Formats: sequence, C-alpha cells, structure tokens
Amino acid sequence: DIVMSQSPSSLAVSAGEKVTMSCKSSQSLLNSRTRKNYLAWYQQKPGQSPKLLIYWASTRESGVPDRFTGSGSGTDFTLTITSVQAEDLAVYYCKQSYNLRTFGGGTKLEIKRADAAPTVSIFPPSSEQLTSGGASVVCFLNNFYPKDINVKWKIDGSERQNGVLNSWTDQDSKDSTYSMSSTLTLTKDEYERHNSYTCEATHKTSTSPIVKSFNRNEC
Amino acid sequence: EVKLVESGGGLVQSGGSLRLSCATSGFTFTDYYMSWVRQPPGKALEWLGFIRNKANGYTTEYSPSVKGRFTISRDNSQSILYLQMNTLRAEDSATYYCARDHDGYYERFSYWGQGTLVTVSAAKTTPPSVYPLAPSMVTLGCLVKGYFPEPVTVTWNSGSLSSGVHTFPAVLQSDLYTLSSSVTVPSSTWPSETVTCNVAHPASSTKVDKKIVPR
Ligand SMILES: C=CCO[C@@]1(C(=O)O)O[C@H]([C@H](O)CO)[C@H](O)[C@H](O)[C@@H]1O
Ligand SMILES: [Mg+2]
Ligand SMILES: [Zn+2]
Repeated sequence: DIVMSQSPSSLAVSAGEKVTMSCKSSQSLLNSRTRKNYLAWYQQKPGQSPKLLIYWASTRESGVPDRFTGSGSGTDFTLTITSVQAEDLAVYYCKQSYNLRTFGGGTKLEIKRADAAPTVSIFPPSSEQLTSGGASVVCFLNNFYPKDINVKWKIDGSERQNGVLNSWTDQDSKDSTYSMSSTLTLTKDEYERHNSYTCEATHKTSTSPIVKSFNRNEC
Repeated sequence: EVKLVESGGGLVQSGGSLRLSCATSGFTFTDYYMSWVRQPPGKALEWLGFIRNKANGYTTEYSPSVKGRFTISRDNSQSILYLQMNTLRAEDSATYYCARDHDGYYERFSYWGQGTLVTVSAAKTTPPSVYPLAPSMVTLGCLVKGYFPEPVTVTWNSGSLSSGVHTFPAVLQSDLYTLSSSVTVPSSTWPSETVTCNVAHPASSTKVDKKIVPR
C-alpha cells in the first residue's frame, strides 16, 4: 500500500548547473529497528538497465561520482546532482524497500545546450527494395538542438505528407544533441513517375530550410 | 565480476504462458533475495516479486498486480532465477529485468541484468528486410523494414564502428516495425574500406550483414 511519487516529471539543465528532484512516499520509510530510511535511487540512461546510485536515502554506492547526493527522511527525499555533465542524461527512479518494493514514476533529466543545426542526408531506394515493388526514400537529420524540427518531403516540387514515418533518438550522452530519421515510402510504380525527391528541414537555427535532394535520372 | 543475464523473452499470444530465466555469477547466490522488475516501453519500472535467500527459506512475495498469475523460483545448484508468467495480456508486454536484492544487511538492488523483451500479441513473427543506404565526412545507413516483434540489434563493422552511429527507435505501422541506423565516417575511408551493418532479429533468428556499396 505504499505509493511512490516523483517530481518533476521532466526538466532540462545546462552542463555545470545544479539539478534537484523529489521523491515522496505515502508512509514513512524510516525503519525504527535499524534507524535507516529504506529509500534507494537508480539512474537509467537511454537504452540501458537501471544502475544503483544511492541507498538508505544517503549512502552513495562505490564508483558513483560525488556530484550525486541523496537526502531526506521519512516521506520526503531528494536527489541533487551538482555540476551536471552531459553523461547524466537519464531517467532517475526512487524506490522504497520498507514493505516489499515500489518504484516511483521516474524523473527524466534532459541536458540543455547551445542551439545546433542538423546535418541532413538523403538516400534513394536500394535496387534490392525496388526489385520487390516498394520504394523508401530516407532522410537523416543529425546532431541538432533543440529537438523541435520540421521536415517536408517534396516530389517534383510538390509537398507530399502521406506515407511518411519519423523517428527521433534520445538525446546524445556526449554532445546533448538529438537526431531524427524521416522515411517516405511509395510504390515502385509511383516512384517511377516522378524525378525529384526532396527532404527539407526547417529548424530554429536558420530561416533557410536545409534542402537535400536527388533526381531519379541521375541515379 | 557480477553477471546477471536474462533469457526467454519473445512473442506470445494473449492467454499464453512464458517462463523467463536469469543466469547469475560472481556472488554467493544463496545469500541473496532476487527480484524481478518490468518496464513497458517508455513507461516506469514496476516491481513484480522477489524470492528470499536460504536464511529465509527461499520464500516468495509478489506485487498485487501479478500475485496468483506469476511464479518466481530459483535453482541454487546453478544460481539461476526464474519467472513463470501465466495468462499473459497486452499489459504484460515489457522488458523484464532480474535484480540482485537484499542480503540481510543492505537495502539496495546492487546489480541488474540487461533485460529481456516480452511482446503479447496475436501478430505473426515477420523477419525484417534489410536495405543499404548509400549516398570530408560521409553518412551511410541501413533501413530495417517490416519486422515483428521487437527487438532488432544493429551494429556497424561488427561493433568496431560505434562513435557517430545513430540507431533510430522503431516505429510501428500496420502491425510491423521499421527502423533505420546511420553511420558517419571520413570519405577518405569509404568506399576505400568496407562498411557493413550487422542486423539481428532474435524472433526469426535472422542474421544479416549488409555491405554498403557505392554507385
Ligand atoms: C527478517 C527478514 C525481513 O526482511 C524483509 C522481508 O523479507 O520481508 O523485510 C524487511 C522489512 O524491513 C521488515 O523487517 C525489508 O523489507 C527487507 O528488505 C526484506 O524484504
Ligand atoms: Mg502524385
Ligand atoms: Zn510471506
């Protein structure tokens, strides 16, 4: 019956700044026998398993940088990270072990950085895909910041929005950028009717869209 | 070195059963409680159950979410932890992790496995099509199209190309997933040297090495 709740849901901090986040328990976690609060913090970096940081509310696991400090008692806990590094990008979970175990809902820490324009590349469909009746055109928009970006696809100069799938990465753990992939899928018969295939990226870094294109006649 | 390695995840139909295992090494297994925790994609960690240590009779406990439906056991001869899941439902689709738990002294989960992914679905296993993406620096890629279930793995040059890789989360469409991966190297080095994407889809035992050929 122990409810764990974390605050904020998410936030972003620039490298070198302080981060503080909260963990509340619906009942005290202070065990009276041992005089310790049974509250641990775990860090879960994008694509990895959770890693133990802090336990008994304030004991920092060996190998954990001293920039991480757990504090609090009873029903209220805090994790502070001083001089945050790009590598600290993660979801942070608190977890009680007073009565069985229960995790909080997590705090997503993002890293704020300087605005950066994407590096855009476009790719025609492979001969092997075309042999099978389909045609996917791929556009990568790499290493940009902030995450918000617009991509339009133009075929023979006319926008086309149907048949498009977009995917963003998690933020990068070393450069704090995002990347995005955009895939336009057409029939082979439709693909063979048009010449110019264009991916256009509009990001806050420039008023000019970044335009990458290929012509089928030049393939 | 402490090792925990989960196995047993994959695709199972609603109403079916599945048993996971967790192979451990590098510590006195019988001294430790062991927990299972799951995580639906994009969502929070959820504790499922533990099995206690020898000192406590290897007795078990469960979250109310799975009590009656999931069973935890352990093989103390081989230091292997198990999770039996029955009457699976859509909401059981998740990465399952085993974690080393309490030793009588410390309140902490010191170590976690890599996780194994369970998908509960009526859809069929479909292997991916893998396509090469050829055009100072050069960006190359692979398109990994039309597979089910998750996951797939993508490496470049058997993993020796790791920096400047971006592998994009799969997107689900018409009951199939598609993902892509980019790699960026110096143009003096490709096509001068070979660049290959290595794709695996455990569900269909698919292994693919796609060399990125110019022109
Ligand atoms: C005498 C053993 C009790 O230990 C357990 C247990 O097994 O229930 O319970 C402890 C409680 O503080 C009650 O003492 C902790 O939750 C501990 O982690 C473990 O789950
Ligand atoms: Mg048209
Ligand atoms: Zn009991």
